[PDB]
Amino acid sequence: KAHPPELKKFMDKKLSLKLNGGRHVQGILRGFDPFMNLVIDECVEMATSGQQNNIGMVVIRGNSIIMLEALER
Amino acid sequence: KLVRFLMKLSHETVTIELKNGTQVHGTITGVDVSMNTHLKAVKMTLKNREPVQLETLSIRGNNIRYFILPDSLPLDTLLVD
Amino acid sequence: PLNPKPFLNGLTGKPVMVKLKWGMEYKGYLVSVDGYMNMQLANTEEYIDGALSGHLGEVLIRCNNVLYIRGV
Amino acid sequence: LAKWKTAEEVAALIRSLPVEEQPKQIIVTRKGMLDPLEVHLLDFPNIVIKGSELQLPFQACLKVEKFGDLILKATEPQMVLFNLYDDWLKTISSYTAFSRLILILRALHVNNDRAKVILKPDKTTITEPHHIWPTLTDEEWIKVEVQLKDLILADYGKKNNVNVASLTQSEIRDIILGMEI
Amino acid sequence: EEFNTGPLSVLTQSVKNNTQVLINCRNNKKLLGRVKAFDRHCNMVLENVKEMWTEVPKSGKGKKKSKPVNKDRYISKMFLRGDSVIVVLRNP
Amino acid sequence: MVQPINLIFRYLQNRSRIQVWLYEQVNMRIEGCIIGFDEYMNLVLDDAEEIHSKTKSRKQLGRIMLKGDNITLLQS
Amino acid sequence: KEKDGYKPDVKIEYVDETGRKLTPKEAFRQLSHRFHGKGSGKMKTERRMKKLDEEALLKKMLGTVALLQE
Amino acid sequence: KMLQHIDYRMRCILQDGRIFIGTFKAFDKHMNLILCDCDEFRKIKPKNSKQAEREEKRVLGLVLLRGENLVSMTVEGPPPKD
Amino acid sequence: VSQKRKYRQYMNRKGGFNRPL
Amino acid sequence: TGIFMHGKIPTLKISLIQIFRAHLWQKIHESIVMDLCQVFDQELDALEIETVQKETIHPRKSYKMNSSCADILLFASYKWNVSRPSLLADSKDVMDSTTTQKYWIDIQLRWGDYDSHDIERYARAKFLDYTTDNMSIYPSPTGVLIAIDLAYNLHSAYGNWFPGSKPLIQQAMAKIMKANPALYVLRERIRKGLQLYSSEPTEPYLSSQNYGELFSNQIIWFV
Amino acid sequence: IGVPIKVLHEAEGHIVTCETNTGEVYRGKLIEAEDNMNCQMSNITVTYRDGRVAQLEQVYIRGSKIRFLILPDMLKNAPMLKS
Repeated sequence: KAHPPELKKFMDKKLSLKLNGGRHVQGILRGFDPFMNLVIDECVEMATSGQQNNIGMVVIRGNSIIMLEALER
Repeated sequence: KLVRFLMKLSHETVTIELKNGTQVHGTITGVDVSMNTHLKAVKMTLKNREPVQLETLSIRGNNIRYFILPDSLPLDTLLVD
Repeated sequence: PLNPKPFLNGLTGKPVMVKLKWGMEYKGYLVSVDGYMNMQLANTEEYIDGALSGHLGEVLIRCNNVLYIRGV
Repeated sequence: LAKWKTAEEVAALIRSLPVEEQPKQIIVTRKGMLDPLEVHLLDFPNIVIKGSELQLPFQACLKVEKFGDLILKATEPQMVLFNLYDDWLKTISSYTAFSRLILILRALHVNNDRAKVILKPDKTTITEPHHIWPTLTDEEWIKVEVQLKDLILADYGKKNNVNVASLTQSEIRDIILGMEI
Repeated sequence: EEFNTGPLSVLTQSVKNNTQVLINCRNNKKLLGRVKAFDRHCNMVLENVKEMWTEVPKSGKGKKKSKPVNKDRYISKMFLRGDSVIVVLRNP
Repeated sequence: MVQPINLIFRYLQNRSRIQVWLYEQVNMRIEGCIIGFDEYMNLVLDDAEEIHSKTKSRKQLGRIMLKGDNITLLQS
Repeated sequence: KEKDGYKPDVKIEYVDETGRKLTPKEAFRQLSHRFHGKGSGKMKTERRMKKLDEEALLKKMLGTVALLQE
Repeated sequence: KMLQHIDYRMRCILQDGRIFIGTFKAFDKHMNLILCDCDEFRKIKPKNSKQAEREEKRVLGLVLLRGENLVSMTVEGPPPKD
Repeated sequence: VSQKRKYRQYMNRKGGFNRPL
Repeated sequence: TGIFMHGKIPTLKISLIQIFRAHLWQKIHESIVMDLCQVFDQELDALEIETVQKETIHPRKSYKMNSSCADILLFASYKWNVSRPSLLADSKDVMDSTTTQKYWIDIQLRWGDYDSHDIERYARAKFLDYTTDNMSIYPSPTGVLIAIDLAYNLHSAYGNWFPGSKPLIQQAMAKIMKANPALYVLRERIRKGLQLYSSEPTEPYLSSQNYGELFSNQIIWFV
Repeated sequence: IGVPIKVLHEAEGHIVTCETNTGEVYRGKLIEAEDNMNCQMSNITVTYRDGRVAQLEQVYIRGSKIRFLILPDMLKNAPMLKS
């Protein structure tokens, strides 16, 4: 009965994820599941050390996701 | 299911230690299937605080670390199906 | 070519070391694994932070607390 | 008269003491006393009376001026109370406190005055009127403990026709307790 | 059937023989005691448990200088909720 | 329109290397190549190695399987 | 007969409602009470219960006092 | 046993120690709470203090509390007239 | 576990000569 | 009591009456029956027994020497394949070509003198006398009789056996004879009457390897 | 779907605030609020545990990481007193 999180508003958008342990990440959304695991293109890691770390396509478990901010309009 | 053993335990004066260390000494009144424990005549010592007398309490069942039952309990006629 | 329950199928009886999320480690021959991947280990020795604090025997390790499983 | 007199006096002390403090195990240092205890302590069958294969030099207590002087000057028989561990229960375990106490007693028995000057590592340390042994902390206690241990071992080696370095730790323990290897 | 061959065989072989199990819980209190029963969640109702944990006197000097002490308390009959179980261990 | 399981599907179609990062243990990372997983997202991984980032230590592991509700990320 | 083949672990044990192992003497005492149909007196019940709680109090647990008084 | 506690002035303890008191009006199967009239506490909570009985306090009004973060309940006083 | 033994009655019964259950 | 006196020996008569005062015979019979029923309840599932029915015994059945009745009755829920009547120690028994649904069990206490203290023979004779007899009513022709010799502390049974029954009864009799309260009471009464006692082990003198116990919870004194 | 989730269903398009598991609190106006308390909100200020203030015109917070949700007392009266 697990409905998908309502995120076609946020498809192909530049979002900054907040992750669990005070962590942060940035990238383009590419999809989801009903469990809100997000797949991300052009992923820049953006740690608290201050230097920005690009990766690319990553997958983020939905358990660890605190918030999405759509940086793009 | 062992929670069914607890809802047979109506009107027993048990203490409950929670995950926040708070020891709750009182007469148990109701148990859900999710161990949602409703208590009366409650003497609750939240730990690092002085104990407070309260007339009624309702602990959510997830937040129970363990129970403490008294000496006089007949569980051999309680854990049967 | 090898999925997780086939993997734990592959190592019931060999010595492994399963690491908890809390930093503990457990070395021994594991006996069995359920659907939730609770673990039964026999002949266990508990490695706290890479140094063993004791031989322990037979242990049940609850599924909500394992971090990984390592085949040694 | 003497055997049964000491037996009945210890039994009277047991009776006077409440049940909560009444022992269930008694160990006689002298083997020729347990039988009269078996006869006289029949009112408390819950206790277990046995002998000691190891002997503890409690004549060390008499040698010590305090207890000896008190015993000699006490014109009336009495039931004097003391704590041989001054306050060591709060600092160290009961077993190690007993080991230290028996080490001190045996060292003093083998050499009264030498063991006394050793027990006082300095001439400044003092023992309170409510204490029996000088007030020492962990380091001084360990150092004086090894001093008394080596004194005891030297005396035993002198007296028993054997050296000091040929005995294991089990032998050292049984010797300090009072057992004959 | 498979109640007696799974990983909960540590618990259903210890409740049959009524032997004692050692439980490292989540808040690192150690429960030694005999399982009266358990279930899927390891909600173990236990009899005669020694609950052994560690303390420090927590800066009784004012200079944060003390050594951890082993404390334990006895509980007669408890119902340990089994989420806080980390490990259950049969005795050697 | 791709999914997370489409990424890990394509990724064990690649068998390249990835680094999983954990729930709240931000210094602890584990590198590996997935051999298999299914729907509880427990992953077996090829010749895994724990890297501690704040000391940059690479403790070798081998054939691993890591539990599903611990991961925060998989970076290629 | 073609027996099954196993080790039947038979345990015959007498226990009071509180779960304490029962000595054979009081086990037979209880048997005889249930058999005849009359139990012990009130004084004996009180004595027995006070003994049980005495054992509990003793098991659930003056050197410092002597040292201070010396 | 919670329908015997509706519309009360309930004292709900969270798992951080952030205490609420308010109108226990609606609850859920997960014990998701709806509380009107609710105010928050951290440090001192009243048993007629020597200084003042209510500081470390904030106005919030009506809250939906998630049941994941919720621990206990206690009624502190009878419901108001309104 | 163990249960208290359930013995029958013989004397002063007011019941039938045969045992109850 | 089931004790038979050949000749009027008043001394022995009063001694035996004192030993067996307070319906000790019937108390022992009751205790044995309850212990066996408990063990059967315990191994019910493994032995495929529907239920255990405590046959309503007549109060004077324990010392009803001339005739007998059934004490326990096992309800099966199936049909067991039963064996021919063999001794409780007969490790090799042939299966009879019959099956049953109700399995009855009888307990017989005896006070065997020197001449006739062969429990096996007594059990065989009583089983084949009562089963065939007209005055002894049993629920089914298939069942077991168990004889206990009190005067010599012996035990043995003779009737039929279905799988599991023989080992179960063997071990159950072992443990019952070892730890029955009524039997213990009778043994202690006999010991008191004979004024024959057992002795003791002194107690180990405290050695250097035994002193470790001195620091336990139990309060200990050195004299 | 019980009565509190129906209350946050009736808080859609309204001024709402959410305090989060880490301690950040988010005061804005909601756009979507689902069964599992996921909240997509707008015109919103973020207040960290630092005490600082930030703003951005939209956010999407996960439901299980919500600690609680400050609702307006527009919803305190109608219609859930029958509860």
